[PDB]
Amino acid sequence: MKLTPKEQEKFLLYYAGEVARKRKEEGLKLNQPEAIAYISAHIMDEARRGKKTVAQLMEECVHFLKKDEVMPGVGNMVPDLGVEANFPDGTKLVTVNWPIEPDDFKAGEIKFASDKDIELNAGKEITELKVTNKGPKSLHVGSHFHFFEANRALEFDREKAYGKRLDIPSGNTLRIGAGETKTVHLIPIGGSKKIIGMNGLLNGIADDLHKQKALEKAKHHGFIK
Amino acid sequence: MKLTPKEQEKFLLYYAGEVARKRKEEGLKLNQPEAIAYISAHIMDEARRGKKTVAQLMEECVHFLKKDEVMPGVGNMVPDLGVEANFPDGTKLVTVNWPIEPDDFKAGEIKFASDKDIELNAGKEITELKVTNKGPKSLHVGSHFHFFEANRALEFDREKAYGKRLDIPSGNTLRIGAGETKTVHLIPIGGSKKIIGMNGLLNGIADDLHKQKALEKAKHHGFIK
Amino acid sequence: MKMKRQEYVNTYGPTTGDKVRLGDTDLWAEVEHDYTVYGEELKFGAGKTIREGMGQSNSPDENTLDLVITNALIIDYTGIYKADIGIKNGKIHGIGKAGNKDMQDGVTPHMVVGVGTEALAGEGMIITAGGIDSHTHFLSPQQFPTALANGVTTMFGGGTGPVDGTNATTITPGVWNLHRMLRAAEEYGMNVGLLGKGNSSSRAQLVEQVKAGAIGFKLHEDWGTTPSAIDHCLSVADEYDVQVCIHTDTVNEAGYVDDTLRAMNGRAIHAYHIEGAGGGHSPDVITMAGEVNILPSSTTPTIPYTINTVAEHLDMLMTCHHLDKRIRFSQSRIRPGSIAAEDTLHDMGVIAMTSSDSQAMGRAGEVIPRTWQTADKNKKEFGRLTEEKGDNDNFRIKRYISKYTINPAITHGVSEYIGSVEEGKIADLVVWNPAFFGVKPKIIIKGGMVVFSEMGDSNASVPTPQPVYYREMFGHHGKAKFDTSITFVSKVAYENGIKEKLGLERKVLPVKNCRNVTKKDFKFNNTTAKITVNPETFEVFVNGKLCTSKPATEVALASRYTFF
Amino acid sequence: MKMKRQEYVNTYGPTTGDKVRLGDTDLWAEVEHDYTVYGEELKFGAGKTIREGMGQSNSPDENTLDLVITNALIIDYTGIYKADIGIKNGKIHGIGKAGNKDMQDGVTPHMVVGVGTEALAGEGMIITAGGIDSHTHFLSPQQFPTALANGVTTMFGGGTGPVDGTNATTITPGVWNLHRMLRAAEEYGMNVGLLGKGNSSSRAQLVEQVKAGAIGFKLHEDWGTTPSAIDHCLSVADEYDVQVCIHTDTVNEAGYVDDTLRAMNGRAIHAYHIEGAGGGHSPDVITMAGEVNILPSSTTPTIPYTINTVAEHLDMLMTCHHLDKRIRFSQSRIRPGSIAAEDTLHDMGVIAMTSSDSQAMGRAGEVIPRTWQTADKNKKEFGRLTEEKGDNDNFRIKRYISKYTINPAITHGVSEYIGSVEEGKIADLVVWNPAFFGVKPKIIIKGGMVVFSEMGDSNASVPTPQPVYYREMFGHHGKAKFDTSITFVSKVAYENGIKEKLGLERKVLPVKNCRNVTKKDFKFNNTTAKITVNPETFEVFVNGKLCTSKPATEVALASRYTFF
Ligand SMILES: [Fe+3]
Ligand SMILES: [Fe+3]
Ligand SMILES: [Fe+3]
Ligand SMILES: [Fe+3]
Repeated sequence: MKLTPKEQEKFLLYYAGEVARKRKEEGLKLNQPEAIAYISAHIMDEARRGKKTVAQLMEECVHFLKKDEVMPGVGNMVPDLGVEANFPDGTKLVTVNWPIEPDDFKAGEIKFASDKDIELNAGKEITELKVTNKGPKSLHVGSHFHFFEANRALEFDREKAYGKRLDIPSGNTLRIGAGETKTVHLIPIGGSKKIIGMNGLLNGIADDLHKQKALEKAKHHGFIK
Repeated sequence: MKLTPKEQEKFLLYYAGEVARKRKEEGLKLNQPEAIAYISAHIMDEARRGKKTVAQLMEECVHFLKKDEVMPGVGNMVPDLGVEANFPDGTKLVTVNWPIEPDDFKAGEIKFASDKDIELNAGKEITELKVTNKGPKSLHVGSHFHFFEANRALEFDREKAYGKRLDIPSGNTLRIGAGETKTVHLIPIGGSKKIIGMNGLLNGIADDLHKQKALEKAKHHGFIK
Repeated sequence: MKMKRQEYVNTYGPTTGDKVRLGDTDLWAEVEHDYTVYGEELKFGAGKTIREGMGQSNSPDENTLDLVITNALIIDYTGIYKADIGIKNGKIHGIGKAGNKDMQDGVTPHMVVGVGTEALAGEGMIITAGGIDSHTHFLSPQQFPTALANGVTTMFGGGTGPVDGTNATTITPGVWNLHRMLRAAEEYGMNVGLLGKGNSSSRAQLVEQVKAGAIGFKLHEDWGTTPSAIDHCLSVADEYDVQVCIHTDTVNEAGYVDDTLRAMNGRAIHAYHIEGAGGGHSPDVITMAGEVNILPSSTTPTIPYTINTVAEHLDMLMTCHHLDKRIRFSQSRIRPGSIAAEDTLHDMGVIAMTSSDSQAMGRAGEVIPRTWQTADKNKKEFGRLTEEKGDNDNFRIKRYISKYTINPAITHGVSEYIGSVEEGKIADLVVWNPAFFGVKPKIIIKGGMVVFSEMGDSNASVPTPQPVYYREMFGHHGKAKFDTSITFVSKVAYENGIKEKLGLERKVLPVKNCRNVTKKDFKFNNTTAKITVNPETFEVFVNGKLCTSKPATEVALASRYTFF
Repeated sequence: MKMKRQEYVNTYGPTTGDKVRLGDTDLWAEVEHDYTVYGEELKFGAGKTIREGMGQSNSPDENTLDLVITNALIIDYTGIYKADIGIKNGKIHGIGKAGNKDMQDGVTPHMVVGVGTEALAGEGMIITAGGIDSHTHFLSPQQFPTALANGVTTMFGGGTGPVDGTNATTITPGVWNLHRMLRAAEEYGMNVGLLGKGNSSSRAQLVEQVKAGAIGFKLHEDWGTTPSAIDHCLSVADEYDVQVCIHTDTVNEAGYVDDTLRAMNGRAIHAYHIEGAGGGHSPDVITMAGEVNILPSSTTPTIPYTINTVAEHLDMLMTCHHLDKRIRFSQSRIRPGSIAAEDTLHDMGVIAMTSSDSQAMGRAGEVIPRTWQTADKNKKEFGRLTEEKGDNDNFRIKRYISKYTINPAITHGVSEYIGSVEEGKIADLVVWNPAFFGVKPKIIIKGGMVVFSEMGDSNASVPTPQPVYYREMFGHHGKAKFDTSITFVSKVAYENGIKEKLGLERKVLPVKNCRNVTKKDFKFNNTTAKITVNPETFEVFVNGKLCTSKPATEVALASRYTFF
């Protein structure tokens, strides 16, 4: 047979699916592991039959188990499911979003203190700036990137972006499509404003003293036209 | 799924139960491991259905397999069976005494040399003693405990129990219920009679020389009233 | 900029005032404080915060973290709050706001995210200390993965394996057996500490054991827990700063409960299975829990009290102790009273610890679920505690978490190293998804490394595909296990080079401050009372008021999560 | 029982809400919190609290303190509160409530008063961290007793003795001189750290010095503070994690202040005598104080600004620099403007440190008095800070204490060891009687031992009879001085066994985290502004507003306390 350790795992998953199928036939509402195994075995079966595409299965398995076919809170507990199976074209990952239909019960439910918005970067002075991606390809700029050092494809008053970053949620990026014009909101960088790295236009504190040198480097490197 | 190593074990047990069920349906007499797995899978099924109590199942599974449903000697080989299963109130241990009905065949059968009783503690001088548990709670005293040092709740002529133990099988205990009166049979302790520990009334050889000192310690500590 | 509350919570997890349901229980944890600066939160990923010269510093720092657990919701006796956790040199380096002071505001000074920092996203996860199971019977090495898979990182107890003495008692007896087991311990990821045979009326035999590496002594009635044995054992434990654990004289042979308490003489002692189903003076062993010197714990099978607890026991006792089938009952009248009281006593903070009694009248991977099942049961019967301040169960949560984390650590003299999420302590932590809190952990960190976690298909294109099951990680292997695991010993053994002498490669640390720990020393479970048992009805009374609870028909963290 | 407020205060010192006048100044310290349990306070004496089995424990503990400072009023950047201070192994073991958990309520767990504990009554005393003088000229070993007698326990600087180079600059130049001085340091009780000659346009000569043990470099105009020298020095400092100190180009030979600032390139540098009388770019050196990378200190002769400050300087400059009597003035117009502004800038938190410039245009035993004289002067001139919360000067106090304690420690990379009254730090503490706060200390503790104190007649029946004068204590003598004193070195030197190689018996510790300290890193003195000087009027402007102060006619902590 030459069974690989991954094939040995899949037998357990498939058997768990078979036990879950038996319990559903008995008329029992399936729990979290039973529901996952029941859907996984279906995906594994369809892949062996090699008549359905990954795209077909991803669509077919949404709400494969209905809210009343499982115990309460099971659907919320499993917002997505992933199962690798061998198709005629090889092993492919089948990703299902909402495999089990959810209900009103939620284990690990977060209840908010208020519905009021969170004021991020509170008290920082906002700078409105018109930016144009004059380049042939779209680009994104992260929340903590030194805006002044952004791709030379971006056209804006760089002097006004010196020592500033985007007033957007931490970890988010702003997209500027090829040819697109946007009004960005910039706020001054936190802490000491010791900008080291990125495009190396500054590599030091973003103070008034370093500014002329930084603008000259930006012009020399093609950021300022 | 987040399968724990204990859940992985239960799948094997359950599959073994399913194979055993198949073989019984084929009309085969089940062997020792098949019989155990067949009963185990039943217990696991009923627990999932969560309609029966542990008490109900323990009763229901006695002679679950009949002598003619298993190979000879199988019942005697399995005098008791234990299986942990998840119930609506959590994992509980299901203990079955005589799960498989026994027959005339016995593997590992012990045939006695004679049916005559074994004379334990032969030739040791028996001392009859009236004891009363004047305490509010029942108590037991082991075969090799220095009787003289027993719970002060016990009322008896302690002098007569000095350097003696119960003439009962080794490892057995004698019960004296709250308020109960009994006639005990005491025999002198074996070996050197070097009594070290228990209530520390003696801590040395139980000779005539140590006796007065021991009786004074017993009185002082409240054993002798 | 203004961020919608739902969007904030999805991105960074809950903030100050938000309430989190623990698993499928009715227990709500409220975020007491958030140590972040809104807009400066750390997020890992492409185009995210933790990047060169941005959230990740380019300035070298002596406090560059080895690992950062971003946006964690800490649940500990110290508090239920939101913070970034920083690990360095396998210890909790800092708790607060991590990042780059060069580009960010309000960064905790010793929480530098740099080139050498690894990222772990804790946003929306609950981080707790690794559990300590003070009642381990070293019967099977297979208990260890089961324990880790249930959030337990430290195991105190004793044994030799599947022999009658271990089947019954938490004892590794004598020099040779202690040496053998301490050497066997090298194999595992679990932190260990071994107990010797405390049942002796001679000094020499007890001393030999402490010098052989024992962290303490177990006094078990199977070896005779007599008043002479109790006094001798405690006398040696007092001399050598080690703990004493006790399973009392069930059959009242040498005396009643008061006679045992008298023998102890106000000395520190750990009373295993205080309720008495697993053993001890019948029917009044529970009465010991009221005493200040008594450090009491509960074993898993009796907590929570269910409709099947009594039935299961009246047979589970017969398999463990190997009793005649002629024996039917006494336990049928005695047991309901104590088992019911036990749950209430836990809620009252009278019983300070929860443990397992593993394969010896108790379950290895059940300490954590069963603690929360009891907390939930009590919340459902007796409502939200009067002690609470707000629309939350924070005080009750802190009371229950202490039972398997900090309180066992205090009892065994390891509170300085492990037991809680505090700066300076060893990084033995568990990451939980709130929907699975108390039942199924995500990641187990030991000594700043991941040692065990839930993992999907090994061939798979991502770590999520089925079958997802618990597997050993790098921290549990090679020579890295010697760096992440601790073998606790007595000070005498430690100071006399037991590590070198036995050629132990694991971290060897001494147990210290065992003798002067009373009920007052515990966290959230310092309650002392006059506990009395009616010898006719078997009812438990706390200061003359009946102490009882109703049996559960169903429990949380069970049926929804498990296949079998 | 009810105790009269006056009686409580006499017995235990002030409690929560009480205000203490600092010396004869108009500064009031308010007790923010009291860590005691009323009725459980520790008192030493016949029939008092600290006695066998009472306040002093009979139960052994791993945390038995070596010294207990009972009922201390801590004044530190960390807060102004009332607590017991526990010393163990020459470190601050704990701060809170000390005593015996066996007999007392609310005892801090790691603050055990036991058989091995010594008692020091701090009731009614102010306890502060030992001061750090970061501008020492190692000109005379006689500076050390003068410094200790004024609450200074650590000295950073340089010198070779009374040669012209040391008379001018805080420089111990080259390998041989550094080795010689580090070995000379063994004699003293004072913690030391030496600075090498930074004035080099060649790498090799700078590196040699760091490897020889230097904690940093001093750039001084007398050896040429050119932009080339500024760049080369900082480049090596950045590589070796050491601090740089600067006395700028007074005569603007190679460039103006902006040219020097440009040469620095936003790199961390300690700008000595920022006002400019002691030296630096005339008349705009003070303009540097506004910059984030500039860590600014002030030297004693200009603080506080008095009616005799300018007159004293227009001659003190001629004796130090050895100038012709033909030179009369420029300093008469330039100096009032900057000296006046300097005081205001201190109050604003713009100048972060105070230092001496010891026997090189500044006084050795004046750092502490002069800091409080300035605090007092500004409180009298600009009123109680708007930053204050209540009828106290706590914020201003915290701002001023940070100038000679924590902020110099942060600047020189020793903040992890010394600088503040915090758990885990070395026990370098000063005990003050409130009537003498800031002018005359009572006891100087270094490494948990008393090293220097005010002491009466050696023959006398008690330690109080006259003449009471400052004397060296046991901690300053024999081999105990090697246990209580630290010689700070670079990491490179430390890691390469400088201690062993030079046969130093003293505690040798490396300076670390010097390069990434900006203004943001300081405590209570993080203020940045646009500082400008009119080149015609010499007036100082803070963000376009005039920055000035009036000269004092009399100062606090002076005339009432000193004979001469
Ligand atoms: Fe037990
Ligand atoms: Fe046990
Ligand atoms: Fe100077
Ligand atoms: Fe100087």
